[PDB]
Amino acid sequence: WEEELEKFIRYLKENDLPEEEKEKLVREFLRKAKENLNPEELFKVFLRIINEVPLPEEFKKKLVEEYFEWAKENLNPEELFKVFLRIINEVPLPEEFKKKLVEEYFEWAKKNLNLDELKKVFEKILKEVPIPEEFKEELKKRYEEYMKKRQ
Repeated sequence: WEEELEKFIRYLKENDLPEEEKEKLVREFLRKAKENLNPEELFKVFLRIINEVPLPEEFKKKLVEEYFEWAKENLNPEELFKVFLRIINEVPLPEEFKKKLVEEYFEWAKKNLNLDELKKVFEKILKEVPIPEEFKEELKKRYEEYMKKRQ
């Protein structure tokens, strides 16, 4: 549906629309593609909207939380981790909010992965997710406290 979104991005851009009406239309499109697209195609559209459409920054944060919430509801562990990495790397987000996504996904991994999958996923986060080393130490300590509770 790349032609459907191309006509949609041109549709919103070609009119001086108020923020609220532009927000409901971005939501309604990301929800129509949420019910019609697979998560890979849905993310390709998701990047073009945040990038191109002039939205408030807090609304960019909101779209990331809404799409990541659905991503925690209709995605297998592998494709959710791929979507999570591309949000961190390709979506322009503040660092504190990126930390919030890492902790948000870290809680999802606790609820949906065994100890080996959580172990492999955790190592890929410390190696590929751009987070401060002080935050990496805090995550490594939270991970230790969680592993001690297993025993």
